[PDB]
Amino acid sequence: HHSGLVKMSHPSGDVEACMVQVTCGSMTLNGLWLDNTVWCPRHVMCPADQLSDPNYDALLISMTNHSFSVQKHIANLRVVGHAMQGTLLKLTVDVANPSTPAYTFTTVKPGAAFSVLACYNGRPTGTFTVVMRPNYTIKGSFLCGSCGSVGYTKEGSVINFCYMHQMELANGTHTGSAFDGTMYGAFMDKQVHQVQLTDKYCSVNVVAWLYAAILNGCAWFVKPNRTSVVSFNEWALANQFTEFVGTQSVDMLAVKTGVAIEQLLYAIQQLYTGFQGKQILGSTMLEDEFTPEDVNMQIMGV
Amino acid sequence: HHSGLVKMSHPSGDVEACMVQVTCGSMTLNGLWLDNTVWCPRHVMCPADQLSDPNYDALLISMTNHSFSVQKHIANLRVVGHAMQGTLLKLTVDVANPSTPAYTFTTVKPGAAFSVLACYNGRPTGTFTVVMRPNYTIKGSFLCGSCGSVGYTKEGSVINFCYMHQMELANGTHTGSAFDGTMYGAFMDKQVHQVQLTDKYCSVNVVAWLYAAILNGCAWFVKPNRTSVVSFNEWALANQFTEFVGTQSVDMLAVKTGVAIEQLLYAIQQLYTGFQGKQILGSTMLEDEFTPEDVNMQIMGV
Repeated sequence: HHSGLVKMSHPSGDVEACMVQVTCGSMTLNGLWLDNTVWCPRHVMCPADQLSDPNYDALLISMTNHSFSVQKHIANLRVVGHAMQGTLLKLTVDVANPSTPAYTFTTVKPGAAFSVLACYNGRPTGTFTVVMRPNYTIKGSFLCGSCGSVGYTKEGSVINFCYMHQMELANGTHTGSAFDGTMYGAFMDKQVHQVQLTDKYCSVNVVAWLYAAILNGCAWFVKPNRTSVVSFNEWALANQFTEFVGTQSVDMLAVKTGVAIEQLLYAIQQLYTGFQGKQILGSTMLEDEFTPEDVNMQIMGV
Repeated sequence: HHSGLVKMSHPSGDVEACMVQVTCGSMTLNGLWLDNTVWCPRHVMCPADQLSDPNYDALLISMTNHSFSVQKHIANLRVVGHAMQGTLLKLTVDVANPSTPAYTFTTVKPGAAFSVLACYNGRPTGTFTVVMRPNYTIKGSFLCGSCGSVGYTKEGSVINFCYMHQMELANGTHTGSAFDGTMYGAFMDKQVHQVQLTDKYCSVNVVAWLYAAILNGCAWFVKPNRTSVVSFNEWALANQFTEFVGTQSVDMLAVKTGVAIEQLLYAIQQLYTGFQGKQILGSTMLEDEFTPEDVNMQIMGV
């Protein structure tokens, strides 16, 4: 009856120990302290009268190490170097974080889930998980002062940082930077109207959810009928779905349930025209916020 | 468009530092290490051949301090005392947890939200948030080995522990103990069929969600019509809703939006008969998994 699915985040302690406050004049936000480096959004440099068209190159040149104040309240970290990488600053500090976890930097892909640690004034305040939408936004929960909050995944003990928060778009969704300094999607870290690409249903995550339903004894939508991946993907382009790309994680769900991917691609095509008053796992609309990995881990223990 | 609402958990670091593994013979699960005490479910004492009708008094008497092995892997903690409090063991250990947070023990009430740290073999693996249902279950995500995982709320820096995981009921929901040793509801920590009370919509949380909708510019369901609290509560008893009890947190939402509680109680009565193909915050059914506090904090910054 209950699916056994929740929105599951990584434990956040490893990352909490890396959060600091960064102040530059009238601007304050959060940074990430790893080894002798503090990462933060570059718009910490920007006076509010200039957030709509900052000249970041000129702002950077105008700064000295004194221009940045970094504090940990969970130490004052003296800045001894400063540099800009895309939309992020790299501040060099005189003390290496003694609690630096094993970490990498990676870019997250549409449909994939990651954990966010929402922070204000360098203080962690909550944690949640989101999927990167096909239009490179996330449906998060961020208020003024939240920039520099980070998103990450975890492989073993290694934290893979993938997101640093920057902006809330007009429709209430959120976007930010990867740690290579790029913004996700076509977004810019300028406080002006920006075009939003269309969101889409993440087909591989809808497939995962339908498997979750079968793993819970809910399979009324499973029929012998099948749609091929190539045929579904042509259909997807006309109906606001991502093209489906199967993975080993989806294959494990097909094996466990004995229901083939192509059967669920046909189910999705029919469900999209309407559930006809039936429910799947308590919903009367397709759910794409759980991944194949979520289902394998939370339900099957993998 | 996006509500700005997510399922938000507390940062989990403070609690991660308190989790240990407890082993008693063939049974292993998680414990909570605070000061010189380790709390864990008492069914760690129970051989698997006896989980359906354990004699816990006899099991306790049969134990010595050697009968419990406690490890931290995030130390071996030597047990120097053991006692039973309701459905929990209180193990006394020779070393006080140097990372004991400020804490209290409290009982959580139906409709209220708390954060859970899911742990296996004493290792934290994920965090999520749930509301205590009116039938004293939670819709969680727990597998074999998860018992002893804890739920908590946070007031300031003080962690209020309210839940220690025990059981998965036939319908996939979960229940456990408070730290006074009671099980929530009428449940017993015995592996046998147990009656489940009916779940209900948490009216105060539906009211909160409708305010969240108004705070997002979505107010098509607001009319001048009103239903009194007394009249709604009579109706609720016939329709599987909790009786509504207003709070200061709900009042702040009424003030901010200028929409009175009684207007939303009337809205709920009508929405319950059908949304007539309209959506509220992306849903075509009433949502009761967000609290008034969630809405005040996540949307209004309170």
